[PDB]
Amino acid sequence: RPECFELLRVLGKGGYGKVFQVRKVTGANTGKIFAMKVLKAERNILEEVKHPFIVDLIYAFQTGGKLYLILEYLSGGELFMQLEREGIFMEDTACFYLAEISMALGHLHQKGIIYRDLKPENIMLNHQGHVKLTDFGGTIEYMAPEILMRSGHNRAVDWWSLGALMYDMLTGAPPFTGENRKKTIDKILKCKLNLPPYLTQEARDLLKKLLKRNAASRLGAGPGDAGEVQAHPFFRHINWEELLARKVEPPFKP
Repeated sequence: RPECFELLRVLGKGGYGKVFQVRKVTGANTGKIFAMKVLKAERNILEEVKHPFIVDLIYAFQTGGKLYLILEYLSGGELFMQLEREGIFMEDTACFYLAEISMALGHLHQKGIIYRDLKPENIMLNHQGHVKLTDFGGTIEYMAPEILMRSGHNRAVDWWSLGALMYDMLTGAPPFTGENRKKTIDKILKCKLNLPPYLTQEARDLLKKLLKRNAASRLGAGPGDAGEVQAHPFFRHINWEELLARKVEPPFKP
């Protein structure tokens, strides 16, 4: 119960409730560090998923209206401070972090869980420097059209979002924006895909195939899901067995 854990620091008033980084005192593991989400289902989901790129659930419970989740603490911080730091990622640097995520969305989906968001914010790194999907249910420049004007929904969305990430990985910012919640929205729904020149063919090919306005023909929408995507030759240097075994070295070690 909540009092087993001293509170070390607040992590985010983010979302419904709050999230504390905490340390444990009683019981088995003692003084290990943790993250404790406190909610006055996000749970349901974290409970089944057991996947090396999806944040682990350790304990759950409730009290006086308060439900407490206790997840592994993620020392890597947000992927997209690293972005903040190195401006834009090299095509490889990005193709790494992208594949991982990809096998994560892949799982999620066969378990009928679609992520909707996949901002560059709610993508956490761990001690090792790998990728861990985190916040389930803000900032729209990363979600599909077919949502913004409620349509809509299905695996598609997720993959659109995936472009935005990558695009925003290899280019300092998302594919659509501009100084306005309005015009930004508008600009998405009129999705005139402006590509850089300096992207290799493949990178561009993927994007044009991820960011397609019609979901149905968005690469990855097929019944083959993360199969199609992972298949595309942008990830041709990727050893998918090696990767899901965290035996591949991440280009940044926090």
